[PDB]
Amino acid sequence: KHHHHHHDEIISELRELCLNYIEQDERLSRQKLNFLGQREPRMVLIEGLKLLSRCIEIDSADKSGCTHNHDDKSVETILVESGIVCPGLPLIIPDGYKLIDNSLILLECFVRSTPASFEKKFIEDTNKLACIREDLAVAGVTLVPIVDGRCDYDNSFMPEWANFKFRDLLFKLLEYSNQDEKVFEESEYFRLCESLKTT
Amino acid sequence: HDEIISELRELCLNYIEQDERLSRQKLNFLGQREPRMVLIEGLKLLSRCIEIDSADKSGCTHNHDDKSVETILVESGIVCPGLPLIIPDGYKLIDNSLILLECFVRSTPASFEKKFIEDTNKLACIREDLAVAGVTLVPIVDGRCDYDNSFMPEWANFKFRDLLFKLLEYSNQDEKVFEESEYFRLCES
Ligand SMILES: O=C(O)/C(O)=C/C(=O)C1(Cc2ccc(Cl)cc2)CCN(Cc2ccccc2)CC1
Ligand SMILES: [Cl-]
Ligand SMILES: [Cl-]
Ligand SMILES: [Mn+2]
Ligand SMILES: [Mn+2]
Ligand code: NA
Ligand code: NA
Repeated sequence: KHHHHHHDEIISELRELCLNYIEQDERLSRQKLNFLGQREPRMVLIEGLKLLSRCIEIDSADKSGCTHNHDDKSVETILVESGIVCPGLPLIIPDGYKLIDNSLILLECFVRSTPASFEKKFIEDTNKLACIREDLAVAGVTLVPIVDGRCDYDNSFMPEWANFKFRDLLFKLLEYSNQDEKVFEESEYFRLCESLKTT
Repeated sequence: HDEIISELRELCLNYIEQDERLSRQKLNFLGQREPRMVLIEGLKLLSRCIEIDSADKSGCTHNHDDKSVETILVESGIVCPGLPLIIPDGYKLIDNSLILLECFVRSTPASFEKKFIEDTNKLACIREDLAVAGVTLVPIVDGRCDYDNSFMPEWANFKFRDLLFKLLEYSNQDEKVFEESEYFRLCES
């Protein structure tokens, strides 16, 4: 009834935003539910950040004409599920993928907030996909690699204002959580932990 | 994780002697599902074992219900207003002497000495208040260097701690992914 705007209300507002202002796309159902079920501040924070990330990844997949990698399949798994074997193959989990004929589109997306880190991340993700172009070619597959670098957190599943307010509340939860942890590290419980070093 | 919590519960149930003073904290421990809470209640359960041994060795009543000093006195008909809020690991009123006990575990000499002085000061700060009310404080500080206790076999005490430590390890390893991952950038953004 009376809003005092402390951490429990911060968590409750994040849940309202999640429920009522993030589009009801079925690919988001599992992470929304994961988020809504968290009770510990640090865990609300973490799954909240992951929910936001998932909105951006799926947004990228849709705009890039790719299938979003819902279950975090590896490239090997994606291949093996279509009857194609590539056995010497490093671990790569793409944000998106699409096998058309003999062509395998693979998508990496990211958000960076400065030009220097934008460019650095773009190079890293590009090299990441490139290093398996040859193996795929051996197995008869043409790699079509896509790196979608973004400069902000905008996405089609949340209105701009809600996206901003969701991030704003996550930041306030982070501040609370950090203070909660500092207070914990001054408690006897933390001392008893330290002592558990007996092992 | 489930296996870890499941192993911890079996130890709690089968290899901690059934002294009834431990029953409540065992039940508190057994109802925890969340890792951070399992760890805290597990450490409290080990602490209760040590405290009860200490009380039994000091001719004191273990403070099972977390009574305050103020409460302990009232129950014996003694009124002492203004007392700061202190909850002792143990107590006993004999004649006009109130034995108060503080127990602790520390695993280095440096941390041992620091805690010993802290609990000593903690009790000392109400000596005058009690004397005004006609009560002589008998303050006991009992420092332990490990979690050894009369309620558990040494092998079970070690396994219990080993499991709690693995829980703590997993949590530190998790927070090192929130540290190095895309979700970190977002949070520091
Ligand atoms: O450092 C210690 O050895 C120690 O015995 C600590 C405690 O008893 C407190 C923490 C605690 C430690 C162990 C257990 Cl089993 C339960 C609680 C903290 C001090 N107290 C804090 C407090 C003060 C006033 C009112 C309530 C709580 C009580 C709980
Ligand atoms: Cl498609
Ligand atoms: Cl804005
Ligand atoms: Mn205590
Ligand atoms: Mn104590
Ligand atoms: Na499409
Ligand atoms: Na805005």
